[PDB]
Amino acid sequence: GAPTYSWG
Amino acid sequence: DVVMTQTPLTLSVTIGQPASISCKSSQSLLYSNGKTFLNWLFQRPGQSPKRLIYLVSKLDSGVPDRFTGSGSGTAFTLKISRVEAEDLGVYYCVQGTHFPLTFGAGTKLELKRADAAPTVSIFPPSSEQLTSGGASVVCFLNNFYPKDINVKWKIDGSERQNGVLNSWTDQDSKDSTYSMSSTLTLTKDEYERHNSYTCEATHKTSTSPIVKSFNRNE
Amino acid sequence: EVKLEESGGGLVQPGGSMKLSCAASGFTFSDAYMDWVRQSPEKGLEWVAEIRNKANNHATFYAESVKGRFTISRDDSKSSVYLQMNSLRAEDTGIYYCTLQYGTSSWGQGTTLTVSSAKTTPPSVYPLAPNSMVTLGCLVKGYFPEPVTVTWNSGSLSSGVHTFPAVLQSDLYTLSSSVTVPSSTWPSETVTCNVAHPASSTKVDKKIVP
Repeated sequence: GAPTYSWG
Repeated sequence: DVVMTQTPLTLSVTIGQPASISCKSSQSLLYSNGKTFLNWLFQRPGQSPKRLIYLVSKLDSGVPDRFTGSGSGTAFTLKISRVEAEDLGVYYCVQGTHFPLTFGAGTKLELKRADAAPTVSIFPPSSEQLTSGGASVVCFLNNFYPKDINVKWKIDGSERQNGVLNSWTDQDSKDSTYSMSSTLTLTKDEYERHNSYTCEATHKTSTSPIVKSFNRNE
Repeated sequence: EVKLEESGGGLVQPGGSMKLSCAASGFTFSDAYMDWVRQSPEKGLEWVAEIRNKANNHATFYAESVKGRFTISRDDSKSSVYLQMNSLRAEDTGIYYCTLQYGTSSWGQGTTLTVSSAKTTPPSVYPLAPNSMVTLGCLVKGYFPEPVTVTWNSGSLSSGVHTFPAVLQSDLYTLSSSVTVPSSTWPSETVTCNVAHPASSTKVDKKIVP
């Protein structure tokens, strides 16, 4: 949904 | 790894007026899949950080509409259309493109008031402390504004760095001024080797430093 | 509503061990990465550790400053994430936050860790004595732990008071307090700083003499 970082 | 540089370190704002703060990254925050993982956090004193903005310009749930994020590559901006009292505190940019997650040192939004020169007071070591074998010399730089100030110690006219520790207050609740303490800690033996003790303050309110001194033997 | 609640902070000696725990609720815990972040005046906000979801076989990652000393773990059944911290150093001092930064952002209240050699030590309270206003002070030197409280004439002078944040020298805190009074009130009437150090059960009343 609303990610802080790219490695999700 | 990725270094995040925020300018101004402190921004002075008037409630009702806009604010703009800058974030710069040591390498591009553009990711392979086209996304740019720049976030803005906000921290009230005594409170946990809270994310306002993600993916450069997307607002978190319940974040007021006066907050706007923009930028690309290595240059990013947070803007407030009209500052409200609740917005005072520290804003951090946070890079989530490159492993490890990395933070700016933060930008403090402070309340603008009228320029004020510091009230400077110098104090000799107490007889109590000297009895005890110690000798602290204390300088207060009180009720000044804007926050930035330079303090110099001089012993017998010559500058001194070793033994000096400084502490700042937060912006005063009633006054909106700042205060600073400078403390020169000597041994009794070292204090007694010199006679003239001087605290000098330089502040934008005057090109002329405020000089306060005493003599050990008065 | 996403809720993260940390515990396990406290005072520990350098070389010592502490375990932080975080109870999570309000999201599918199994599927989230969890991240610890810490905060100190001198280093600001710092990512500490990450533990990934069941899909990534709970893969763990550490900041360089912490590698080989900290262990991040998780109990999927209890919705809990942990940080075992060994061989602790002064620079590990700070507020530790349990965070969800996976497809969203949520930060706990935090738990404070203090790494110090210091024993309980009461303060030495020293008077600071020298226009229409006069400034007096009290030097509160060489105490442990925080806090001390300073009042002036038992709080009757609260208006012209500045108590500065404490600084460390050799594991002990020092601060000063200033008070500004009309020159008509001092030296003629008495001005006393009241210093309380709860941890040492210490009270000092220092009258400022010209």
